[PDB]
Amino acid sequence: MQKIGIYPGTFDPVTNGHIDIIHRSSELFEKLIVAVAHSSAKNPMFSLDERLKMIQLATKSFKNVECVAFEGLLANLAKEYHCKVLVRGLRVVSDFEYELQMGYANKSLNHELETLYFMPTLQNAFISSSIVRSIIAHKGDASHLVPKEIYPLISKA
Amino acid sequence: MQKIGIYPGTFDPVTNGHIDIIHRSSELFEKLIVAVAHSSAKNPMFSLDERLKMIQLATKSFKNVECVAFEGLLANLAKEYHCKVLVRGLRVVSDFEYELQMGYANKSLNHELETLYFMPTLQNAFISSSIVRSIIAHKGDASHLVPKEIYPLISKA
Amino acid sequence: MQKIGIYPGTFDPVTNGHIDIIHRSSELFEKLIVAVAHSSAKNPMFSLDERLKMIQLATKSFKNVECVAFEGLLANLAKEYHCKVLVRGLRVVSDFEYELQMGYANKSLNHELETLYFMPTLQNAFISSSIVRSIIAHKGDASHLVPKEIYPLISKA
Amino acid sequence: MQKIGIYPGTFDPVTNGHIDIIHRSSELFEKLIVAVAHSSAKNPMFSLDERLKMIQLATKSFKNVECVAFEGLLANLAKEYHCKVLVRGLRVVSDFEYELQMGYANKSLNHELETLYFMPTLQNAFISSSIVRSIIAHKGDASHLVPKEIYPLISKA
Amino acid sequence: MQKIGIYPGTFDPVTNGHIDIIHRSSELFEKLIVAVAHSSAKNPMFSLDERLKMIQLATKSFKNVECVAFEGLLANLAKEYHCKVLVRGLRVVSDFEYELQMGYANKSLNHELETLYFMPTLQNAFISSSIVRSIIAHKGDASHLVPKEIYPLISKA
Amino acid sequence: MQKIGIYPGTFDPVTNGHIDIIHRSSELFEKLIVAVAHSSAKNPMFSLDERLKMIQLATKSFKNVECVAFEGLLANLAKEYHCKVLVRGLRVVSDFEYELQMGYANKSLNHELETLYFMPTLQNAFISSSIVRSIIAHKGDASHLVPKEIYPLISKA
Ligand SMILES: CC(C)(COP(=O)(O)O)[C@@H](O)C(=O)NCCC(=O)NCCS
Ligand SMILES: CC(C)(COP(=O)(O)O)[C@@H](O)C(=O)NCCC(=O)NCCS
Ligand SMILES: CC(C)(COP(=O)(O)O)[C@@H](O)C(=O)NCCC(=O)NCCS
Repeated sequence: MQKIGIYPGTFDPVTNGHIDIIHRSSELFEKLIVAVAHSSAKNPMFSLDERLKMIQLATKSFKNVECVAFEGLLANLAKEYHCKVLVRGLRVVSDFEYELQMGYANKSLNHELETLYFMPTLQNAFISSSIVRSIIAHKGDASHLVPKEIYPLISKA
Repeated sequence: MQKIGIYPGTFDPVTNGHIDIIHRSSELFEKLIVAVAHSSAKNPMFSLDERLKMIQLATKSFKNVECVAFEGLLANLAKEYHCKVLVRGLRVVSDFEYELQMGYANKSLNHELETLYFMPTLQNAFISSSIVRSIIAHKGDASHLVPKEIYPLISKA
Repeated sequence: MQKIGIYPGTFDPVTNGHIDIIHRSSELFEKLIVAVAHSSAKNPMFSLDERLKMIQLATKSFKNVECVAFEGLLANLAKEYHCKVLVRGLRVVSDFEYELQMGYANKSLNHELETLYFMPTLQNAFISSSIVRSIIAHKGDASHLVPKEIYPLISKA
Repeated sequence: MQKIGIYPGTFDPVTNGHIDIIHRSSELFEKLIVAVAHSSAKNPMFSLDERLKMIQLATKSFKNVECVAFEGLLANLAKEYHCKVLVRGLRVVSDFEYELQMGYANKSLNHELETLYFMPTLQNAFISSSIVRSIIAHKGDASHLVPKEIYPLISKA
Repeated sequence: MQKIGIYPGTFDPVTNGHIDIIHRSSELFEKLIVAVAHSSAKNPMFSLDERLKMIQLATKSFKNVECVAFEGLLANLAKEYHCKVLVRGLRVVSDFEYELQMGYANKSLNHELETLYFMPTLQNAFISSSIVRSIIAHKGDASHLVPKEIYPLISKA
Repeated sequence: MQKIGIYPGTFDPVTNGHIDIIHRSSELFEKLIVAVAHSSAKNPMFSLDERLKMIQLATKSFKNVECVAFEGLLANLAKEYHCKVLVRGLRVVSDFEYELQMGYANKSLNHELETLYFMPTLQNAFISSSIVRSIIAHKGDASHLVPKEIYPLISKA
């Protein structure tokens, strides 16, 4: 169970909230895979290449964290890594019942596959990607909400 | 972080939902402490001594699980165990925002103390101790909702 | 299924919201049983006998409606009436997830027993017995919130 | 009231959850109309023709259930059938207040028109069309979630 | 603080609910600016020109209310008016946590900028723009839900 | 409307969240009445006299703020002050729908009486008196959650 975890996400963009979750989850698992979704259904603000580079840059200081691009079925991705744990983040604005529904769907597709929920720190408890995209989209200062080493990337495009 | 986890609760009484959380959370920590709080102010149906003895019997098969009854603040109890991770369960009828608040209250009181959330099995996602207490008080069949090694007792007193 | 419906409740006291549900649900079943639960553990403001007598008077105009007071599990009461359908009301302040849970708890206890939900009228969508008890305890005007054929009583004791 | 009910939906696709609701509702009403919406505002995964054929196939075993295509105002559709009852389904992931708002909107447009809520069985309480579309879209196995007689249709396109 | 308030919105279209909020808020502030957003992200049913004319017509009877078109960052707009108060409306169907998140985001961008929540009247508590657009889109009667002096405009296009 | 505001509460005890609401709401009204309700039926931890004396000391710096203890219906108390605006606070764990209901209940009882909602500061958005009472009862450090001018007292009795 504790050998490997997968943290799936659009990471559009990576926020301080996401970094808290990568931090706490990487401490518990011998290896954390951060799986960067295509999300085409959602038309993301940042391209996969941008979103992979932001999260790879934001996570250089974690040695057991690997970033992969992924466009498939999470249940299948976990099986190919022999992964028994999906990492998810919970925040004030979470659709909690939707999160539970997703945990039971993923476990129906892969009977080994459990879901574990982490919280960001209190200062980040009201951060959501959607806020950050709104503040970016409206040419506001998002620099307090995202790791400083990726702000140069987001602020542009 | 992986050395010790604390699963705190009133456990009035321990249900099958609680057992799924102990099962799953115990696989992630070298040692799991099940911490049964007096919870005087609540007016628990079962004495603190009955509740400890019920969970003690229901967990006897889990070799790295230890049960303790405590009178104080949970945040101080974790500091005494050098415990950095609280374990909580998430269910359909959880008060999700109150769990978040209690997570941050526990952090503000012990700055090393994160909260992590597991889910019970889908069959048990609809169990609450509060349902279980109604059925017990109206002298109904709760056999299907609690571990059988305790039902000798709740069914009686 | 259409032979008999049971509308269970504490009815402490019966409100205009409850009357809309009895009105609408009684049109769908050949016979509707209004089942007033003791609900000891709750600490109802009105005695079980006062609550039965209030709903009895408030429903006397509905010819296929019958009121009964019961001490036991609702699921067993429905089995005694060969009743397959529980009637419940949905309001703005309903605990929607708890209603769902209680529906499935009632099913797990009596495998023939579905729960169906009606709505009160829009004017009454904002009434709860809990509001009504606050107004009564602070000796205020609840006349607008309950059927007048009971207000002789609640207003007094 | 009990003569006819209408069960409106996109049915994109029909799930085991929808079949539970058609089952329980068809038992209460002398006739159930299943009204298959265009939903163009939502760009449905399956075409009206597919969605009409799936639900007509999934409901052959109910003799008092008719399927019609419909692109209009539910309030007007109910009036043309002299229908006094809209059937809706409630699940763990429901927007409960939105469901109430829709019941009062439909009753404002047609003062005869009441809304009644059914639950699916517990095994189906976490099924939603949106889950099923996600699992389909991601080339996952949705066969446990939809009636077997329509899986051949969905799995393709 | 009490000198000026800003009431931002898409107003797609202006509802009786919005007029209640403009009414109560204009009584508290020496001046209310109603800021009509582009909302392009949302593809609004009515054009900015329509939405500015509806709200300017619906508010002629309030002498301290000004309507402006606005496409920017609310935090910056408030600073240019030296405004310390964002007016927002709360209804049964509100995403309450999202409203709180937006209040803290706007205050992070402008440390002077507080958010104040008004309620519409009870008769309007279930009105939402989204309902009104649905009833319009479905060629239903929305005349009970929007000020009569703007119905001629909406009903057309 | 701007002449007088009433901020009603149990204030058991007054917290830093409450102080932010008094601070912000007092800037908007010529005079703010902090109305401490007996709330017998609740079983407040602090006597009505202790609660008045705590808020009295915590507000002594606010020159237009006056504290009063009352036994009756709030709606009648506002009528006695010729008060048209109730002030309430909104927090992460607020029961948002119950606040709305109580707003409309207060209106139906006093037809001139609107309710307005403020937010505390982000640091205090996660405080509830209920958290504070748990910490006090388990004899823990609540110093960080209440105004220090009261902590002489709560910490003791
Ligand atoms: C008992 C519990 C873990 C909650 O458990 P429950 O939800 O099973 O009742 C919580 O109330 C607790 O920690 N109680 C011990 C005393 C304490 O620390 N209270 C302050 C909480 S911030
Ligand atoms: C009284 C009620 C119908 C709920 O009614 P209420 O919401 O009006 O209090 C429910 O508590 C009930 O069924 N009580 C009787 C005993 C019972 O069956 N309890 C177990 C519920 S699964
Ligand atoms: C005390 C309160 C303001 C709510 O405050 P709280 O949420 O801090 O307990 C409310 O219960 C109240 O107004 N109580 C006084 C009596 C009353 O008017 N009750 C009827 C409410 S419609």
